[PDB]
Amino acid sequence: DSTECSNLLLQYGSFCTQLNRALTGIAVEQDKNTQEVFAQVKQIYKTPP
Amino acid sequence: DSTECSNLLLQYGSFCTQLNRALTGIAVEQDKNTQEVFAQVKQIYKTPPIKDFGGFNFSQILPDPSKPSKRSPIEDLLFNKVTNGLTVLPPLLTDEMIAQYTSALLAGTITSGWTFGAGP
Amino acid sequence: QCVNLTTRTQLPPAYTNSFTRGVYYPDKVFRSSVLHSTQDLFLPFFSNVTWFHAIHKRFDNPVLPFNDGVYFASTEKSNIIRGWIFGTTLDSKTQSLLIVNNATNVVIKVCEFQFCNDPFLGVYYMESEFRVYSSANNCTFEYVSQPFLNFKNLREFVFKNIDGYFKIYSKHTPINLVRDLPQGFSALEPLVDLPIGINITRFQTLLALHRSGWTAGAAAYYVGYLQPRTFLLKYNENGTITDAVDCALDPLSE
Amino acid sequence: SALGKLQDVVNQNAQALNTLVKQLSSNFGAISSVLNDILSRLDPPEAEVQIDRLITGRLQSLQTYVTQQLIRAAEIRASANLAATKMSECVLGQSKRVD
Amino acid sequence: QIDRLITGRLQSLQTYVTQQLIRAAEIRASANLAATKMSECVLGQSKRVD
Amino acid sequence: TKCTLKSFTVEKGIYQTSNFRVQPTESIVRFPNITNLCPFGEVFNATRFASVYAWNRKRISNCVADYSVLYNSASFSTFKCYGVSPTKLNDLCFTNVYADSFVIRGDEVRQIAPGQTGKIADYNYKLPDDFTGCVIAWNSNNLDSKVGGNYNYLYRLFRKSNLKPFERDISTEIYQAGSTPCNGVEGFNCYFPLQSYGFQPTNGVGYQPYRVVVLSFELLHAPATVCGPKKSTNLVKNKCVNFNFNGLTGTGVLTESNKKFLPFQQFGRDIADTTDAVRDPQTLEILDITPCSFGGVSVITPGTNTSNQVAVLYQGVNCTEVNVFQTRAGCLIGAEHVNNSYECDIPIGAGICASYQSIIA
Amino acid sequence: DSFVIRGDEVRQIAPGQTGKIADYNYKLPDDFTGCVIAWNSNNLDSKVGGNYNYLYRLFRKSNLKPFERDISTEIYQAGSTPCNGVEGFNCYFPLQSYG
Ligand SMILES: *[C@@H]1O[C@H](CO)[C@@H](O[C@@H]2O[C@H](CO)[C@@H](O)[C@H](O)[C@H]2NC(C)=O)[C@H](O)[C@H]1NC(C)=O
Ligand SMILES: *[C@@H]1O[C@H](CO)[C@@H](O[C@@H]2O[C@H](CO)[C@@H](O)[C@H](O)[C@H]2NC(C)=O)[C@H](O)[C@H]1NC(C)=O
Ligand SMILES: *[C@@H]1O[C@H](CO)[C@@H](O)[C@H](O)[C@H]1NC(C)=O
Ligand SMILES: *[C@@H]1O[C@H](CO)[C@@H](O)[C@H](O)[C@H]1NC(C)=O
Ligand SMILES: *[C@@H]1O[C@H](CO)[C@@H](O)[C@H](O)[C@H]1NC(C)=O
Ligand SMILES: *[C@@H]1O[C@H](CO)[C@@H](O)[C@H](O)[C@H]1NC(C)=O
Ligand SMILES: *[C@@H]1O[C@H](CO)[C@@H](O)[C@H](O)[C@H]1NC(C)=O
Ligand SMILES: *[C@@H]1O[C@H](CO)[C@@H](O)[C@H](O)[C@H]1NC(C)=O
Ligand SMILES: *[C@@H]1O[C@H](CO)[C@@H](O)[C@H](O)[C@H]1NC(C)=O
Repeated sequence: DSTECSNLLLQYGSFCTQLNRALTGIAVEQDKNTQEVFAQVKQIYKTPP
Repeated sequence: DSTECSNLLLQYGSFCTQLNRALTGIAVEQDKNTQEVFAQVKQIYKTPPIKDFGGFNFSQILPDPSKPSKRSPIEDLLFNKVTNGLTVLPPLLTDEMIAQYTSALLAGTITSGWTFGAGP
Repeated sequence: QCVNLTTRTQLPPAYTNSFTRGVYYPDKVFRSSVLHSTQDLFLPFFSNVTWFHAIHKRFDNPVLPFNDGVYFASTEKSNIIRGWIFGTTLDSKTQSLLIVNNATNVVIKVCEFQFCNDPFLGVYYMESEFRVYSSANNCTFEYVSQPFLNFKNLREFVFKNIDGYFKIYSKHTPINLVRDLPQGFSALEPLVDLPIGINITRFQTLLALHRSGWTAGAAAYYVGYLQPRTFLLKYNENGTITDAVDCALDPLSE
Repeated sequence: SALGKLQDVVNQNAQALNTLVKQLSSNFGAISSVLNDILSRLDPPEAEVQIDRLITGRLQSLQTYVTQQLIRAAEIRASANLAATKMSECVLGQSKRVD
Repeated sequence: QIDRLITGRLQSLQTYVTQQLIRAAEIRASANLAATKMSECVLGQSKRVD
Repeated sequence: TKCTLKSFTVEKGIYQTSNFRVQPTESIVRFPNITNLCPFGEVFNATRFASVYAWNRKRISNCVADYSVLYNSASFSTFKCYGVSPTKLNDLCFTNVYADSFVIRGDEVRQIAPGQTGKIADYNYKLPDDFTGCVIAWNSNNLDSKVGGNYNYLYRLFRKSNLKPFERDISTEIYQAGSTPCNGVEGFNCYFPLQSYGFQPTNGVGYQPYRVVVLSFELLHAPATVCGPKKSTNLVKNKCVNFNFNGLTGTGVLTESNKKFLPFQQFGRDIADTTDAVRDPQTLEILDITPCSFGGVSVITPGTNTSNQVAVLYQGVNCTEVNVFQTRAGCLIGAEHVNNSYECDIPIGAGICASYQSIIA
Repeated sequence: DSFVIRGDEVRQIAPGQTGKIADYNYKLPDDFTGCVIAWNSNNLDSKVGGNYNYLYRLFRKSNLKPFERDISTEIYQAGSTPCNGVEGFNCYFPLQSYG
C-alpha cells in the first residue's frame, strides 16, 4: 500500500501490465482447457431408469 | 548511436548475441512450420479445363482466373478479413506460392483421390 | 481609487453540471487518428461547477481559492468580463498577477499591487472608469499581447501553475443558448505560457459596470476545479481532439 | 469473429512489439529516458551510472520480450504441427479418427 | 532502498510468471491430449495402438 | 562470417554477420528567430551614467542576451569574471541579470572585486565573497571629463559601518569624525560624506574616469528567462542527418510532410510515441522524419570446401542506398539473377533462393 | 607523480572530479587504480616574502587527457583577436604562480 513504492515502480514502465496480462491469459486458458476436454456434447443425455 | 552506451553495454558480454540467435531460431522456425504445413506435395497438380465433376461444384474453392492473385473466392475473403533496431523479415513462401500449394493440393484431392498422397 | 458597491442583492451561489467540458491539449504534440491516455490536471466530467451571475441587482466578484488549477467558463455578451486577479494575499505584502483586457489590448503584469476590496472597470453610455488598484510598487514581468476576446459568446479558460509556469488555455465557441452551459465537446487550445515563478492561491474575476448609480450588464460565468486524473483523448485524422473518456467517472469509461 | 484465431496472433505480436517500443520511454529510475540528455547534462562518471540504469532496464525489457516470443513460438509450433497432421490425415486421406 | 527491493521483487515475479507460462503450456498440451482421447476413445472406437 | 561463427570452416547457408548503418552525414540544428534582444545598448552606451553611491541597477530579464558582442568589444579595459567563464556566457542560462552601472576613478577599478577592501568597496559598492557574474570597466576620458573639471560624479567617503553586498546608501547624513555632538551642523570634525572627483583631461592614467558595469547572475527557482544566443544553421533535406529542433534531438531523414499541423503543435507522434513529424522553428513548415535505412548484413555462401565465393544481403535496404539485384528481402550483391526456377538451396526470402553452380539467385 | 598544490585543491586529485588543476594541470582517469598521498608542506614550500616557484596552468584551450603533461609556454588567445605570441588585451600567460 506504499504510494512512494508505486511512484518508483511507475518509472519501470508496463512490466506489471505485462505480468497481469500473462496471468489473465493463463487463467482463461485453464477454463478453455476444461471447456475443450469435457464439453464435447451439447445434449445432456440420461440413462434409462 | 551512443558510443558510450555501447562501451558500457560491452561489459555485459554476449547477451545481445543470445537474443539475436533466439530470434533467428524463431524466424527460421516459422519458415519451417510453413514448409511442413503446405509443402506436402512435390508435384504441382492442375484441374482439367472442363469442370465436369458429376454435378459437384468447386468454384468457391478453386482459384479464380479473373483475380490477379490467383486465389479462391474463399481465400480472397479470408485475406480481406484479416487486417529502433526493429526489422521484419519477409516469409520465405509468399502468399502466391502458398495459394499455389493449396491449389495443387485441391487439384490432387479432386482429380486423384488419396492416391497422390501415397504415390503417383 | 476604490469604491464600495453597496447596492448588491444577497443571493446564494448557484451550481450546475460540467458535462464534458474543460478538456485541453496536454502538450504541444500533434497526434493523428490515435487514442492517447494521459495523466494530468483535468476537469472531471459531469462535475459540480460553481455558477455566478451578473444581472440587474447581482454583481458576483468574490475571491476564491485557486487550488491546483481553475476552469473558467463564460457565457458572455457585450464583453462584461475583462480580466482576472491572481495572488496569495492580494495586497502589497506579496506579489500578484494582473490580467486585464481594456478597450485596446491585453496587459499581463506580475507586480506588488494594492488591490481594492471591490475592483472593477466601467463603460459610460465609452470606457472611462478604471478602479482595480491604488498602487504599483515592484514590477518583475510585463507582457502586452493581442486581445483574447441572449448570450452569444462562450469563453473557456484553463489556468495552471506548474513548475513556475502559468499555462492559459482558451477556446471561443459560438453558442445561442439562453441560460445554462451547452452540452458538447470542445478541446481548449494552449494560448500562452507565462514565466511567472510565483505562488498563487486565490483569484478574483474582474467585471465592468454600465453607467448612464451603476448597472451590471448581463453575463454569467462558471468556476470549476482541476483534479489530477487520467483522460483517454481521441485524435482524428486532422489532429483535433474530438472526444474524451474520463477513466475515473464510471466503470464503463474505466 | 470467424477468423479470431489468426487475428489474436497478429494482435499479440503487434502488441508485444508496441510494448517493446514503449519500454524505451521509461527512465527505470534514471533522470531521463533519453541518452542524449544524460550525456549532455552530466559528466561521464554519473552519466555512466544513469546510462547503466537505462541499459539494465532496456536489457530486462528485451529479455522479457524474447522469452515471451519463445513461449509463443512454441505454441505456434504446436499449432503448426497439428495443422500439418490435419493436412496429412484429412486432406491427403480419409481419417477414421473421431472429431 | 525501495529501488533495491523493487528490482528484487520484480525479478522474482518475472521468474514466477515465466515458470507459470511454461507449466501452463505443458498443461495445455496435456489438455489437448485429453481432449483427443475424449474424442477418439470415448466418442468412438480407435484403431490406434496403445 | 568466419569471425562471427568462431570457426575457420563455414557450412553452406546464409549467416547474419553484421548490421548495415546509414552513417549520419551532417548535423542540422534549427532554432527559432533570435528576437527580443536584451537592452544592453542603453546600459553600456547610455547618455549619462550614474554616480557610485547611487549606482543604476538595470534588471535584464525575459530576453536573450548576446554576450559575444560584449566580450569581443575592444573598448573595455577590464573584463573580469568571478563566478563564471567568459567563453561559456553564451551557453549558460540564468533567471535574471542585475546590471550595476557607475563611474569611478582609474585607481579604484580594482576595488570592485570579492574580498577587496577600499573606500568604494566599503562605502560605495560592495560585492559578496561568493559573487557570480562579470565586472566590465572602460576608460571614458573623452566623454565624461571636462577642462573645467567634472564635479558631477560624487562618491561616499565616510560611513560608520561597512556595506553589505548589493546595498545602496544615498543618505546625506553628516559624518562624525570625532566624538563631538553634531546635529547636522558642520564643524571642525564633522564633514559631508559625498565628495566630488577631480576628473580633468590633464590627469594621467589612474585619475581618469572609468565607467564600470557589473553583471550579476541569479539562479533561483524561477525559470531561466535569460539565455545565450542560438546559432541556427541551414536546413538540409532528404539526407540522414542529426537534427536538433528546439531541444528535441535525433537522427533521421527530413522530408517534406503533407500533415497539416494546428498552429499550437510542434512535434508529431505515431501510435508507438516516436517523433515522426516536426515543425521547423525558423520557417513554419512540417517535416517528416523517416528513420535512416538500418539493415542486417547477411552473408550467403556455399561450403568453404566447395568455394570461397560469397554474396551479401542487405535486409530491407534499397540497392541505391548502399551483380547487384533488388529483392523484396533487400539488396543482394554478388549473385547473378537468372530467369530459371530451381529448388531452394540457400533461402534468401520473399521467394528468392540462392545456389552455387558462381552464386545465382 | 609528484607535485605541489593548494590546500583546497587536494580534493581535485581524484577520478571523476571537476576542477581547475584537474582539467588543465593533472587529470586522473575514471578507471584509475592507485593511491593519492597529500601532506602539508608549509614549513618547507613557503617563504615569508612569497614562494613563487610553483606554477599552475590558468589558461588552456581544452581539458587534458589522463596522465597528460603540458609544459608548452605558448601564449593563450582568450578573445577573438589573435595575440601573435605577444601579451596584451585578452592575451595572458598560461602559467601563474602561487603566492
Ligand atoms: C458453380 O457455382 C458457381 C457459384 O456458386 C456458379 O456461378 C454462378 O452462376 C450463375 C448463373 O450462371 C450466376 O448468376 C452467379 O452470379 C454465379 N456465381 C458466381 C459467384 O459467379 C456456377 O454456375 C456453378 N456451376 C458451374 C458448372 O460452374
Ligand atoms: C470597501 O470596503 C472594505 C471592507 O470594509 C474596506 O476595507 C477596510 O478599510 C478600512 C479602512 O480603514 C480598514 O481599516 C480595513 O482593514 C479594511 N478591511 C480589510 C479587510 O482590509 C475598504 O476600505 C472600502 N473602500 C473604501 C474606498 O473605503
Ligand atoms: C452541487 O453542490 C451543491 C452544494 O455545494 C449541492 O446542493 C448540489 O446538489 C450539488 N449538485 C450536484 C449535481 O450534486
Ligand atoms: C489599456 O491599458 C494599457 C496599459 O496600461 C494602456 O497603455 C492603454 O492606453 C489602455 N487603453 C485604454 C483605452 O485605456
Ligand atoms: C518593493 O517596494 C518597496 C516600496 O516601494 C521597496 O522599499 C522595496 O525595496 C522593494 N523591493 C524590491 C525587491 O524591489
Ligand atoms: C503559497 O501560499 C500559501 C498560502 O499563502 C502557503 O500556505 C504556501 O506555503 C505557499 N507556498 C510557497 C512555496 O510559498
Ligand atoms: C479533416 O479535414 C478535411 C479537409 O482537409 C475535411 O475534408 C475533413 O472533413 C476533416 N475531417 C474531420 C474529422 O474533421
Ligand atoms: C554601445 O554599446 C552597445 C552595447 O550593447 C553596442 O551594441 C553599440 O554598438 C555601442 N555603440 C557604438 C557606437 O559602438
Ligand atoms: C523568422 O525568420 C525567418 C527568416 O527567413 C522569416 O522568414 C520569418 O518570417 C521569421 N518569423 C517567424 C515567425 O518565423
